[PDB]
Amino acid sequence: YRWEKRKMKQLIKARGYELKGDHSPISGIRENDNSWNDPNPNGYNYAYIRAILGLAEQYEFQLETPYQKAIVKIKSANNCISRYKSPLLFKIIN
RNA sequence: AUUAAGACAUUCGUGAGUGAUUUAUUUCCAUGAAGUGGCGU
Repeated sequence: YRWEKRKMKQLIKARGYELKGDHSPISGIRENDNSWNDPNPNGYNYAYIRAILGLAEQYEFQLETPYQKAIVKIKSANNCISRYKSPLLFKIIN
């Protein structure tokens, strides 16, 4: 799986919107795979990876063109999942 | 003219006197002002 952030950036670049960044979106794990296009045979497998560690409402992408930014809104695609508490609990004792 | 004639079962008289619709009863039980970060790789 590749996180939805990768395809969010790719879709926005597919339109006449250019995003701020010196490095291309990261693909895979290797040290330098900053690529904009999927490998070759077919597109990567994508999923909403960041949901399992806490559901958000908006994704802000902050276009390079100043004083304007792109907002991606997350909705449950049928009103079933409105929130999700993070499943990790941090504890501080002594 | 005949064991007959006359004669209101009537007068007076408060359904009234005493009496608390009162006693007992928790508008209470359950419920996180919470959830999430995003981009600048």
